[PDB]
Amino acid sequence: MKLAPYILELLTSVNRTNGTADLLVPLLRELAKGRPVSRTTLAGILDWPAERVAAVLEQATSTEYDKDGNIIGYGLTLRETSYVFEIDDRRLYAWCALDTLIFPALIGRTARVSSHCAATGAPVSLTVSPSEIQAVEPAGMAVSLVLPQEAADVRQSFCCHVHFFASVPTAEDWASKHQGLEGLAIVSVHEAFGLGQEFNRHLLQTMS
Repeated sequence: MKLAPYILELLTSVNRTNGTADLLVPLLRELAKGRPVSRTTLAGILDWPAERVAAVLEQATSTEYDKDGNIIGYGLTLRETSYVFEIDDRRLYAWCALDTLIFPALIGRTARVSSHCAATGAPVSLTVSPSEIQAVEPAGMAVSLVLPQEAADVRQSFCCHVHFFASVPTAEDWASKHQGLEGLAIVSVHEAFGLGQEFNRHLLQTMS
């Protein structure tokens, strides 16, 4: 499957609001330490005015905060989800399957990723490094993709439809019952990883 439409709409979703791409990688690296991240901490890391950080974050409507207004989730999160993203001894989480494949290159770490098949509840796991995936269990693991939508909550529009599956046939069965999803497509986790690599490549270009 040619994945250019997915890559294209994901980059567009990140390059839509100026600065977002430039705040993403530093914030992911900081969240990776496993503690909440203050806006003030972030502003210093980026060397931005606070108002610039705030404007970008306000545009990112799915961003997760704790009781202190600290950032605790943006793709990578401290708040439990179905996608477990373990770096070092530290259990973090991701908003969706494709997140888990993308972040390790962006944060320069190897993650032990685990979840369950969205069609059958079967456990799935794999090791994701900046350059490759290993220990893919089961070997035929698949991922669902949908097309990001322009004026749409990213987590509700994209992330919550982007799952792991035990296999491509299992995933395709599931897919046939959900054709109402825009640009719904099933790919192998290898193809999804490749998609993530093209996204990351392009992202690092658009940064300043």
